[PDB]
Amino acid sequence: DAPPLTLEGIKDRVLYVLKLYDKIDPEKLSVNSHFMKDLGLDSLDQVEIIMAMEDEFGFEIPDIDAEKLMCPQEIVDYIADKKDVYE
Amino acid sequence: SFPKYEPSRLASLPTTLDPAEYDISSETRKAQAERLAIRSRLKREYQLQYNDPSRRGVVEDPALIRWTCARSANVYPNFRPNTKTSLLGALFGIGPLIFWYYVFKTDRDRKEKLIQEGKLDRTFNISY
Amino acid sequence: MLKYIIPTMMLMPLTWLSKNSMIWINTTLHSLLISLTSLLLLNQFGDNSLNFSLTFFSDSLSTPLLILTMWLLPLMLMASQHHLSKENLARKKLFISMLILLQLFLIMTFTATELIFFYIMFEATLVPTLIIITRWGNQTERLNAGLYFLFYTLAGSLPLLVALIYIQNTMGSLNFLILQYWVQPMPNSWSNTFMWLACMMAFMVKMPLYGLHLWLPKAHVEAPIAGSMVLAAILLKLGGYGMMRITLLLNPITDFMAYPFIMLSLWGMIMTSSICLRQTDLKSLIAYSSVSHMALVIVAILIQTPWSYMGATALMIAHGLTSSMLFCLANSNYERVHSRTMILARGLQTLLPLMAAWWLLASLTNLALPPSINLIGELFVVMSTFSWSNITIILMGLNMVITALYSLYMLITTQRGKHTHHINNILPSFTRENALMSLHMLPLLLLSLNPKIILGPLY
Amino acid sequence: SGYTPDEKLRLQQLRELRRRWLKDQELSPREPVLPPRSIFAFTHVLIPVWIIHYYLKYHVTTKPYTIVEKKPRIFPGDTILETGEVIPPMKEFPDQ
Amino acid sequence: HAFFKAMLFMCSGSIIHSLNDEQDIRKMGGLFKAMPFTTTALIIGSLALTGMPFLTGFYSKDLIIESANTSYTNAWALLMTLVATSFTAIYSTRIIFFALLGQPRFPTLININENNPFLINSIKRLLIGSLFAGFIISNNIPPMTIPQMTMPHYLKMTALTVTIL
Amino acid sequence: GAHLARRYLGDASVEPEPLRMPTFPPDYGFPERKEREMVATQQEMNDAQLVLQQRDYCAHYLIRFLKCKRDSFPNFLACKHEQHDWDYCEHLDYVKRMKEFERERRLLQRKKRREQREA
Amino acid sequence: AHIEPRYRQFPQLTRSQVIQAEFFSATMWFWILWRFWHDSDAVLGHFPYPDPSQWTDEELGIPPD
Amino acid sequence: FLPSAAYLTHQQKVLQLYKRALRHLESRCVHRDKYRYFACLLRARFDEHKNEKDMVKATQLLREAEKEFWHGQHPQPYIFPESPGGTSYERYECYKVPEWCLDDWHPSEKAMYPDYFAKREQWKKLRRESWEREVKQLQEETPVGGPRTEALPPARKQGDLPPLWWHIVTRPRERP
Amino acid sequence: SKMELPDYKQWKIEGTPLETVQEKLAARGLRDPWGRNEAWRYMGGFANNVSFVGALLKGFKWGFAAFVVAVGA
Repeated sequence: DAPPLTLEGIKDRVLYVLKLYDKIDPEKLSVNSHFMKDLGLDSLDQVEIIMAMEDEFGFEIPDIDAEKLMCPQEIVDYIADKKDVYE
Repeated sequence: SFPKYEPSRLASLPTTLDPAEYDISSETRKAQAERLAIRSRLKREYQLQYNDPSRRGVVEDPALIRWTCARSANVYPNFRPNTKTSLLGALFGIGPLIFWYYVFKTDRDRKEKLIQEGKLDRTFNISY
Repeated sequence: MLKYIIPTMMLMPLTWLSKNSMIWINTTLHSLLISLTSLLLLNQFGDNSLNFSLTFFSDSLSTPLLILTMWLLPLMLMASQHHLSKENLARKKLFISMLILLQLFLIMTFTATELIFFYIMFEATLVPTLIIITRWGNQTERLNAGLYFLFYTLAGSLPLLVALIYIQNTMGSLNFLILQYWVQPMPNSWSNTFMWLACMMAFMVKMPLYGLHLWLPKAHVEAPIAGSMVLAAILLKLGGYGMMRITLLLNPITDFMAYPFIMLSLWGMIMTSSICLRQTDLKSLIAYSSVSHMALVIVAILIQTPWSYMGATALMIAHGLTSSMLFCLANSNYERVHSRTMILARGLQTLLPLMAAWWLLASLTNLALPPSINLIGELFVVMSTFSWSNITIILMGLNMVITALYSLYMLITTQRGKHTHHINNILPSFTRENALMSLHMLPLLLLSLNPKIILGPLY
Repeated sequence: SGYTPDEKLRLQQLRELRRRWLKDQELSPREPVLPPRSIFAFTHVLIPVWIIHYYLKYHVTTKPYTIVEKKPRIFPGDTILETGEVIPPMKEFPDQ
Repeated sequence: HAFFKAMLFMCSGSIIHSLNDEQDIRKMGGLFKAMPFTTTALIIGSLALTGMPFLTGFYSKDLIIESANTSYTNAWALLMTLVATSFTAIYSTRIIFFALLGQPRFPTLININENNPFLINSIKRLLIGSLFAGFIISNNIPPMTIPQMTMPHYLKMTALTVTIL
Repeated sequence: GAHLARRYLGDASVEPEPLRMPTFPPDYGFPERKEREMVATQQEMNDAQLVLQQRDYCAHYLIRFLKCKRDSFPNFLACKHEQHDWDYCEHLDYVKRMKEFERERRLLQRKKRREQREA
Repeated sequence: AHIEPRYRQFPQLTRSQVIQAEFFSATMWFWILWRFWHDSDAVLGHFPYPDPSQWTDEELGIPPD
Repeated sequence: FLPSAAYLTHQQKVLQLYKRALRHLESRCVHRDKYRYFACLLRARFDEHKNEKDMVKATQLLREAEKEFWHGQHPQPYIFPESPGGTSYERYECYKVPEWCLDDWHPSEKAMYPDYFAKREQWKKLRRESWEREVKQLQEETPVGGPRTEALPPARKQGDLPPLWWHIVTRPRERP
Repeated sequence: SKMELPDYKQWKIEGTPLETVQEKLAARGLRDPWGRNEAWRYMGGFANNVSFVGALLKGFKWGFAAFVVAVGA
């Protein structure tokens, strides 16, 4: 009952599960990138991204918080806030 | 495609189908903004009187003390004896009491007559 | 027994000619020596009751209550500091001497020869407690609480005196054996009804019964800890003892006239168990709990079975210990937070962790813990009332269920689930608190081993 | 929707503070606690066995109306160990 | 019943602690060949439900229903026990299928770890006590009643018939 | 079986009913039909404390079964032949009770329908 | 050393746990076979359940009519 | 009923209904691939009428969507074992002492843990030093007498911390 | 700290349930799935797990030999 986590490892895992998705290119997928502006997905696909990573990490984020992610850096930051990733 | 979800004293109406959140008035949005302003000011002064390291003790909620003194001390004033209060007082103070009274006299008279004859289970009835 | 009376007189000027930081040691040490002296008492054997003096005597029903009183005194004097410890030494000596004088009148009350002497010591039991709770009630309506207190008890207890002078002037002297050994069945006139109703009505006020109950909870929520524990335990179980003594007379008419008192007793037991399930202001919950348990006592007294009397006196002693404990629990949380509310102060599963077991055991004894004295007393009460009536068990079991429910809710309201994260001042558990706890609950379970003392005169 | 950038900046300051706090919670004094200072079965089920066998002869039988037993069943084709006499068995069985 | 659901609940709690305390049947589907010890434990428990002929769970339940059938029966409760026998068969089958048999669905970075001496000792010893002790205990009792032993057709076969259907 | 369907749907007349079973008096069609062997020693039946509702027929098989079960106890799988004998004797008694039911059924049906067709 | 976790892959299994598991399942089946073959025959009731007892007229006694 | 605004931006209400319908269909549908089929069919049904430029037609479809959702909902949604009402819901809450405490320990145990207590003292220095002027002046200067929000500004002035940091940063690890 | 995270462009989905549902959804006229996220939930040491009756068939794929040996004993 002690899963280890690290910031770079969970960053690479979130980047990996973003790269698994179809309509964004695996070539140009930044750590620091917008969602609505440059990646070419709407609000609906963005919340589908949210739903899939909720289903993988086992804890939801609310719609009162789902307005305001917009970039994977804050995603890694918020999930690190939930997990409190230090030794 | 449904019986439209009747509300009741247990049937809590969920916030999806209100349906008063459809024809929203602009003054109702203004009321929501005033509600946000009230909660904003109250949580602001909570975080003022809450995060002080110089402060030591409790938060001193005025509203909870207000509710408690309303619930305990503010009962007997105000009051007037109305029709509903007097009727409900006679219904909850006298009714079930006289109900148990008559059934206890009835069962006691049954027991009294059945032991007055002598055809009881007193073959051994030690612990009275 | 005057060998037990006169050192209590000698302890009265002890606080006066004790110096500073020496009142505590002298009072506590010498009152615990009085506790050994109190445990020496039980020489009583078998058939009759023992006589101590030209004046008075000890019954087998007086002795456990005298033990309870002289055992509750040092616990209480140990209890009632630190909320008056910032005030003056002369006023502290006044308070200690007032408690010792109160104890002395209580011992005269329990060990009475005659019911006139019992009446003198009855209102002497009343009066200094009101001075105590009025001078240190520490809440704004202590005035109205004491006013209600003395008016209800002196108004209910007034015709008792005239009825006792009537029993004097028509039957000779009032000493319990010659008051006994001579009685006659007094027929269904009205004078028997009024005299019976006067004496029983005075003690109905003293229990209290349901229709005159609001006497009690204001005098608990607006009293300090010493007057509250003495008030509940000693005063209400003293009224029960007084009814147990006086009820030897007027047995042929009490069958005709004793039905509606049973009625108000049972139905008010139900409604009082109902009222102390929802309320906040935790201090009131013990008071309405005491109303419930003494209504159960009153049902057990007006049914006239030896089973009933033994169960009633066991319930008396057990609930006295229980209510004094739970008063001390409420004062512990009040020393932690100056709130007196219930829904505010929460948490304390982590904080003060072994106090949780004491709160557990308190809700267990009000929950009728199944080897406790409380359950044994209520069990004999339920057995005797079902022998008296084959139909009464609905109200008894509903009292049992709701009693369990409000005792458990009283447990899990303030000390279950989550810290409120704004208290952020409280200190860990003191030595004195759990010391008072060990003084409460060890003799209760050690009586739960061998309860041969705590049953009635027909043991 | 999204953050206002003032919330982004405030978010960054408290993420720095949270990471430094949990860095401090990671303890390593390298000596964190520091103080000033068949035989099982033999004792545990031979001492109370001795005590209960001591109590369950003498006191429990000097109390006369005490521990008592529904007898083991005697059978009609056997012999008695205490007194000793044969019981008559059952008679002819047939037509099985 | 005591041996039965002691072993069953303890196997279930083993799996729930193995799978991040998620406790649910949604996202649980196919977990056979993920270590077969607990899966074997669960399926031997659920086969011992309603007494596959004839095991430790056979004797009690089946002699009870046949002894209820061959008596002054109140004509509705026997029908209740029959339909409930079919129902406990179908939800034992459904808990098997939605526990171990569908497709594997669970979060990644698994702590699925039953490399544990304590738990294999406990589950091992309870399956030993769950396969011999039913017959052993049911054999060495004094007969305190009359066994029936005389049943018609489809009155002794009826339990097996209903559980199979 | 069809006995219950006929008894609850057709007539309950020709089908006899439990707890009121002996309807005709005896020796109507017996002649000289009673043995009731029962040499199972009533006093020794008291002396061997059987369970109640077992102090009955076929008790001696149970006596021998408990006898061998006692006198060779840790032989765990010993007594089975006498066990089957006791089961077979209760099978005999159960068949005899079914014979009682069907004998009353045949008597009641045949004689009652004959006399109530031509009487 | 003991096990270490993995990422999205089928977990590995030691030969010991799988051989105990298949051993316990097969010994369950072994006990139910030797219990099912050698001695019982507990499916059938060890007795021929009779017909309507004899179908014999006036054996058990009916009167001539 | 929200922290920031008073209204809740109708697009977001549509998005809330999207997430709740998708979650209830997760609860409705096992095997995950027929689920993927049904989710893509629902997503296509939403995309049938995405670019309606009206608003009364949009909220009429919203009302009918709420009716069809409340009819076709599910009793027990698959809520996660950290979600409110779920399996855990602070399951390991047992060791959540807020760290205003631990200063009321005995100094023997405080001699046992010297490093953490000295560093707690320097955090206490950091708390007290920035508390009065910057925090109180930013709370009393930049807001209007009606505060009108729940968010607090960063201390972008020169140096030290944005206000109210103590209880927000010093809350426990959420898994002891 | 390495985990080494077995990467993308490895699945290339090809699997039977997702293939059938992509073809059905394409003939329906959508052609817009999530992606290959179920591939590690579908194949590997996965992909022909046994059915219901095979779990009870697991009981006697080894016990018959020992049973016939015990009968011969």
